[PDB]
Amino acid sequence: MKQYLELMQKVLDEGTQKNDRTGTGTLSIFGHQMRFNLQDGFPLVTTKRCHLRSIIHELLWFLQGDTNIAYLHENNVTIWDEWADENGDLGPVYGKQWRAWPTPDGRHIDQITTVLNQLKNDPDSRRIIVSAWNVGELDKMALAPCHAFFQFYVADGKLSCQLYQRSCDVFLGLPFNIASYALLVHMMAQQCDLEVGDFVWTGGDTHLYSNHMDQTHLQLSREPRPLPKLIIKRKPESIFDYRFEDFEIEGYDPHPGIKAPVAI
Amino acid sequence: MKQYLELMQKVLDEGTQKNDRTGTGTLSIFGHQMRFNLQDGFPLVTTKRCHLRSIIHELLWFLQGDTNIAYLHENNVTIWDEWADENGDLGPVYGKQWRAWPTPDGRHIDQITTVLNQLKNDPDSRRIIVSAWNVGELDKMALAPCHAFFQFYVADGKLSCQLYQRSCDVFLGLPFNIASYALLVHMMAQQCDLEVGDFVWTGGDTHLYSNHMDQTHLQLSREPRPLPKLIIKRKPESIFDYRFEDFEIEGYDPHPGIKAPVAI
Ligand SMILES: O=C(Oc1ccc2c3c(cccc13)C(=O)O2)c1ccc([N+](=O)[O-])cc1
Ligand SMILES: O=C(Oc1ccc2c3c(cccc13)C(=O)O2)c1ccc([N+](=O)[O-])cc1
Ligand SMILES: O=c1ccn([C@H]2C[C@H](O)[C@@H](COP(=O)(O)O)O2)c(=O)[nH]1
Ligand SMILES: O=c1ccn([C@H]2C[C@H](O)[C@@H](COP(=O)(O)O)O2)c(=O)[nH]1
Repeated sequence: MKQYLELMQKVLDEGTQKNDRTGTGTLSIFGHQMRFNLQDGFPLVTTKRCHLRSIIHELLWFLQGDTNIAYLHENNVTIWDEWADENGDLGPVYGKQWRAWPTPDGRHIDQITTVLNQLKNDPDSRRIIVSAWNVGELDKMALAPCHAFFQFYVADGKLSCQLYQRSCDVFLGLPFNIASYALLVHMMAQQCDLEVGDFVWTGGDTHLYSNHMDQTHLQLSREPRPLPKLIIKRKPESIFDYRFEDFEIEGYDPHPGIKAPVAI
Repeated sequence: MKQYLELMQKVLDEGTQKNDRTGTGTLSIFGHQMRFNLQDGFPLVTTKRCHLRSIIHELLWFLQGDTNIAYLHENNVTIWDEWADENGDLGPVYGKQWRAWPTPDGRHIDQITTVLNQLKNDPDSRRIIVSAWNVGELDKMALAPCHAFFQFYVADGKLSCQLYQRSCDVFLGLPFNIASYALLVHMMAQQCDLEVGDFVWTGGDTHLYSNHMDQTHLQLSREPRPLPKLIIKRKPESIFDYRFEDFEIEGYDPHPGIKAPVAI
């Protein structure tokens, strides 16, 4: 997509040389922002083939509050396998915070229901927010949340959402993350009888791994194709009752997939 | 400042009509981002006079973990008076989360010390973060945190910081908030022996109250003056030992102050 390639070119042109915790080199900038008007089309990158399969399953899994990889195994989704312990536990990651943020006084807070209520009953609110950044639980997570925090906003019948992403692998992670939140905006909007507005992506440490330079140059040689259209085949009774088969993408004509490796 | 007037013009040109919780009308956009290279000068707005007095006292108060207005009363700082109860308690707002975020297991987490340690011992980290968004404690706060969340970043000897601000009154609040975090970057950087990089400001609901239109038009008629320079007169032993008198601003030549009213 224009915005995504622009970010990619920006990091090449402006990135400073920066290592990760493994010591793998990156080119890195700090602070970036992109906007996707969801009425223009579903923002799934076209300059390489991306599959929605794992994105949908992972979102549904988040929404269930499940932190065990079992449901992903049931569907042969393996993207969380590298972080899971021997019983398949990830500690209190995304799903547990979204659906059951624990408080000092023994409660478990369902931030998804909170936000849905707020969107229906108080759409002007400036605090419609879900955070996964539970400071006291970071140590137990297999991973500190990358998409840390998000806010919704309603104006003129349209639902928007902004994500803060503390750390972004622009090549491997970003296309996935964008489509993931865009999906959630479409499900949220449907459940509240709103149309879709903007997904605004904000990044902290926004980087390209040095071993992704050939792929980056290749993708930058390609022209964005028209955006696909998301189809929701069915309207469920709640945000928690979406099924995998509810979602279709039409008009997805991507250039070919490109593989990118990780160091260990 | 260029960036600040640009935002102001943007909200006039692009804001949609939007009420707050009191029902006061605003023009509002969602999602914006500005960058202040702190090496260019301290980003205190010049197109109206702003005083640093209350900004410094409030930051020092935040850094102490104090949530009672008593220390601000000692210095006749009254900006939190409208929210304080009869004993002057604000509930568990900023200071308590920064310095003593409470966990389900009975701990109190000092996020400022955490972040200082990380900046000194692991500056490549992509999770150097302070959050005030403690979901379980929102109900007890006199106010939900406006500056919800912030991340630091080090590259090339330079400390940067990004703030996520869920809600922004561009006319009254924004100049204050910018100078506040810019100050904290200068104190942080000093304590870690780094130079200063960028302050990146990111906003959610970014708005102008309709009863600020005359002031807005007036300020937009003015030309930014050169940025002032922050002087730190002394180097304290820690981030917690700054005193009010440690700070001076040089070369501050602002156009005249402009008053803006609030509805009740
Ligand atoms: O390797 C990663 O671990 C994850 C960290 C955080 C994550 C994921 C998710 C799905 C799959 C992996 C990860 C996810 O939904 O949130 C990773 C995480 C984040 C990104 N990113 O683009 O920021 C890229 C890679
Ligand atoms: O009236 C406000 O209450 C506060 C909300 C959140 C706040 C403050 C602070 C100082 C003084 C007031 C407030 C502050 O440091 O954080 C307010 C808050 C935030 C803004 N803003 O620009 O977002 C403008 C006004
Ligand atoms: O009586 C109230 C008090 C608070 N809020 C919510 C929505 C407001 O947006 C937020 C208070 O902070 P602001 O975002 O409005 O600045 O809390 C209400 O809806 N009603
Ligand atoms: O062995 C480790 C594991 C984690 N981290 C910190 C810094 C990393 O930036 C972050 C892991 O997430 P990333 O931001 O690196 O994606 O946690 C380390 O410093 N060392």
